[PDB]
Amino acid sequence: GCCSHPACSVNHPELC
Amino acid sequence: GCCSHPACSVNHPELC
Amino acid sequence: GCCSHPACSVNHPELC
Amino acid sequence: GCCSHPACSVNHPELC
Amino acid sequence: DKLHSQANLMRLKSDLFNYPGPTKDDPLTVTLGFTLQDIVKADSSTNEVDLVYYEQQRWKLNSLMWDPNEYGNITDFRTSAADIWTPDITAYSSTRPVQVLSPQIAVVTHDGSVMFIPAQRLSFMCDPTGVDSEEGATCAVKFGSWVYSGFEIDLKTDTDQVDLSSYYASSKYEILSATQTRQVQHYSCCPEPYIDVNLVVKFRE
Amino acid sequence: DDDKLHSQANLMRLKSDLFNYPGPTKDDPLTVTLGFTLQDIVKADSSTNEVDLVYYEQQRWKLNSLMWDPNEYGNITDFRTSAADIWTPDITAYSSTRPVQVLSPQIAVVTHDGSVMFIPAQRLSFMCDPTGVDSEEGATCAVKFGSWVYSGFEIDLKTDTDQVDLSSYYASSKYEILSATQTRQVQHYSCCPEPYIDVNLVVKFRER
Amino acid sequence: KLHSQANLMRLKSDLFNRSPMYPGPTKDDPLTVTLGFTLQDIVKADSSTNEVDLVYYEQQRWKLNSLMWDPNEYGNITDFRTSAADIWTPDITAYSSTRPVQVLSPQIAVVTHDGSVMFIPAQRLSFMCDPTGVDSEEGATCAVKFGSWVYSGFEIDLKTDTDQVDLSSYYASSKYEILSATQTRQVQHYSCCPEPYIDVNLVVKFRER
Amino acid sequence: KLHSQANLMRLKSDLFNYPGPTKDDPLTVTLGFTLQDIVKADSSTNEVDLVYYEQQRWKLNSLMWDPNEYGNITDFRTSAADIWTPDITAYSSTRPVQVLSPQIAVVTHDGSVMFIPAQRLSFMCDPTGVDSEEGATCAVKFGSWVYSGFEIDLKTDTDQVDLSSYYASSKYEILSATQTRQVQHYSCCPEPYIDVNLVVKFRER
Amino acid sequence: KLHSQANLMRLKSDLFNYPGPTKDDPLTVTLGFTLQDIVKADSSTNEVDLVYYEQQRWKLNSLMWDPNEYGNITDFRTSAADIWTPDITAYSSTRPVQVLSPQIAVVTHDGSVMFIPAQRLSFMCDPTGVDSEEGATCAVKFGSWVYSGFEIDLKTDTDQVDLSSYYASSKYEILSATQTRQVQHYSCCPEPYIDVNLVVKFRER
Repeated sequence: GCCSHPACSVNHPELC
Repeated sequence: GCCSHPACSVNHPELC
Repeated sequence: GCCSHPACSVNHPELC
Repeated sequence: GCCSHPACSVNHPELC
Repeated sequence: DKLHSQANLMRLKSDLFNYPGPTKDDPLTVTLGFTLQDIVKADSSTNEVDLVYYEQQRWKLNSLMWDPNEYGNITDFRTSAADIWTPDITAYSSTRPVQVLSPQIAVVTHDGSVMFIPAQRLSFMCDPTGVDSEEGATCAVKFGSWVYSGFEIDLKTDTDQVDLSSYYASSKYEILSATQTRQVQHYSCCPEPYIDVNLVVKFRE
Repeated sequence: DDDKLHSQANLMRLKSDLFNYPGPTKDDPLTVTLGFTLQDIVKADSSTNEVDLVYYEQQRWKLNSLMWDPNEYGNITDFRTSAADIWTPDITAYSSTRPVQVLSPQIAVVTHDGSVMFIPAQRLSFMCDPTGVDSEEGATCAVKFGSWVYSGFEIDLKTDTDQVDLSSYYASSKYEILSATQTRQVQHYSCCPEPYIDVNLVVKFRER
Repeated sequence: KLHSQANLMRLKSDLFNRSPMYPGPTKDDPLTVTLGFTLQDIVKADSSTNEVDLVYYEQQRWKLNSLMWDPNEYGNITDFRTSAADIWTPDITAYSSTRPVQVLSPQIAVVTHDGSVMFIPAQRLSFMCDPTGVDSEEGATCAVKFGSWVYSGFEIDLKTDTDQVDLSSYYASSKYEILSATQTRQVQHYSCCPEPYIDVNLVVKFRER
Repeated sequence: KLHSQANLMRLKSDLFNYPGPTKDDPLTVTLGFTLQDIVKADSSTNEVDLVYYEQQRWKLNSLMWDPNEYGNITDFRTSAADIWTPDITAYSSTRPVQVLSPQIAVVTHDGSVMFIPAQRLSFMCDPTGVDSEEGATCAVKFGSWVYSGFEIDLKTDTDQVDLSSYYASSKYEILSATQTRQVQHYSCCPEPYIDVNLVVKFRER
Repeated sequence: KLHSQANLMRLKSDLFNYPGPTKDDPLTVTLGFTLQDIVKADSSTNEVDLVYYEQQRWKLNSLMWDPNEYGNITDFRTSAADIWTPDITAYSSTRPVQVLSPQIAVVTHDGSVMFIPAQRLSFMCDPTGVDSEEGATCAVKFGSWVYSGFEIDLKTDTDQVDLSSYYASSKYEILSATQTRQVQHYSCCPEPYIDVNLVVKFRER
């Protein structure tokens, strides 16, 4: 999901 | 044609 | 000749 | 001898 | 006056070079296109395939525009890609560092548009099962920004056909098809989209 | 457009103030959070007992010296910067057999509270015996990650989860993952009173 | 000796710190690059990937007015050696390499008072090549084009002084003997577009020795 | 915390504001090895690859300070580039050393430096007999590249190589591993030349 | 002692704050090889790999100094990147040279410099005959890349390549190794071109 996508993860610390 | 030649492509944004 | 040797070639533009 | 050793050789221009 | 053309160009370049990347308020469109030169190697013991291609990249910055009238009618110039900002477009499934096969030089035009076409060799994850058959093997790799979502960098292609007109005619592998397709990804956690260009190559020995 | 140039000036001004930190100290300790996204086991060499992994290594940490008030900088809440423009932690695999290969840009995201997010993609060769990889039970290998020169008194290590993210594992790899875990560990030695933290990456895998 | 060294350093400072610096060539100020190959060895021919590895010297010559000086003003200095990194050099590129080029020699250019630059790096190149036939009397034929990466014929003109690759230093006990090697200027025209594009085509025919 | 930081930055530029050892001011360097793995033994070229930690310790008076002047700082971490480091070299490597670890040193207020790079080393080794109970034996000497014993004095704190981290599933088991100071005197010349000889006896597991 | 260091740091500062040789200011470079190992002989490509020390010595008047103006300092060590070094090059390598040691030079108060880097070199060599008792013979020339004999005079002190440290358990037994100064002239031109020709005879052990 988001957390394995480096562009998504890096934008959502609280989540990933 | 032109798009596949990098020296030509960079001179013709309008086509490539 | 001189033109296959890089020190000699760079020293004789008139020939190489 | 000394010339085989880079640290020795470099100290003795005399023989190496 | 040939010195005056050089003077105008040096003046313009130092002027422009003296931009932090895109933000949600100032987003950027990057257009991407591939010219596939060669499938060099398909390794079935590690499932890696090695590709040689040109990656055409184009985008436009208002901070790079200028009036040719103020600069001796200079309408464009060449510059080392290292002196300007460049997008972080990356293969997502590579298995080795990209190797650059060409100079890295961009062309800036007076309206602020930039073109940059580096040649590259890429190893990436690919199972070449079927490459010894009529059907062939199919493999795919996504390219996209590494730190920017669709709200900061929008990714686009001018066509979904990979340019195969310079494909090496005596390659060990012939190309059956090659497409470059924009994908928009949505995660349920997150309102912003993520954009990639999927490169799909069908090939056989 | 005038507003767009104004935001660019705020940002340049913000970076300039921040970019113009000697590392953590016992008096000012630092917490680094690690997580791994495993993408592929590329190679498993039985003749040398080395294994090659491709992964993302997510690193988060927080510095008070990177803090800023968004109000004083045009309401900017965060920015991207080259990882080479800020301090980064020296997190290192302890049993690699080759220099790590970088597979991505190295760009960090800094938030106004001082938080930094940094996710390099990497390829790692490390010591691993793949005996059993051709059986139902599979093979098991392990590698520790942690600071090279800081004890737990200066850099503390954490995970947000013990599960290695496998949702992007290469579905047509030569190897499927049976399990992958990432476990914080605290070690103490005879001599030295300070603890040593690492994160142990344990992967169990077999031929597909 | 010290007077000449001082003259050399003041000359190099003057040239390298010129006020209109050299931004590369333009349509208004084009440039001619002369190219010659000295082929030393075909190291490897790999029929599992169709790559072939060449070792050669690539001689490059060009001339800039902004590198001209009067020798009488600089203690009769007629030329100097300088690291290639300290001057502009052209962006001439193999168009079908499969690996980054490896440099096998120092990268040092000779600049003469008339503004001529000469630069001969030794290189090892991997490029696309089908070696089929290399084990026959006819041998194998392979070709690689060299040219500018970003400049048309209207900014960089490419020339050779001879179409004959220099084989006088070819390695006599190579795994492959050379049957012929030519270097030929070629003009590419594209329908869309008026300006031409120049390459030099290196064609090598060879067989197992 | 900001004051402690400012103390450290003050310390470093005071400290950062030594040209190497001399016959007037010799230096003692202590070497220790932690052998982690024997990766590979190539009998086709007689090369063997070791992974190890190389511990290096020395002390400089120019690096000593008073902790009270700097807020009770006892030690600091710094980039190995920021300080002088010794030129200790494997004498029979066949490939450039590959560095597996950050290159950061710890300086302590007495002026002592500790530096522990992890390395992979190819070196000249005939591994004949590695498939026998007797095993194989190989040695590589380490020492300064340009300094004699009168300028750098090489010492060990033990002649036992640390095997407590040796990879338990290595393809090769260690039978023994010693690190032994050697002083060599040359016919021509008075000065001693000093090396630490790493000897490793090993066999297939 | 700190006075010795201040004298030396000052001396290095003064010297480091020369454009290469010229026809008016020519330079003599003495070359000597120490052959440590023939690592590998590839008969599929006709490449051979050597590990050797390349000993280089030259003397510049601009590096002179009086010890009495500098605390009786007679010599110092410095990074080889801090000084001018000659462009001596293998003429028939097939791979970029690999450096196996520090690159540190020793400068003496008379202006003479000594520099001995360890290197691995792949070069063109047909190893046919290596599996016989007569063995194989191969040769590689070293010489300046851009200087004629009028600017850089190359010379040897002996034609014997030092084999006293050759690796006794190498895959290849060395039968001879010579380093001969060659002077070459081309009919076109008056100036000489000088190389040192390294000839090694060897066979499988």
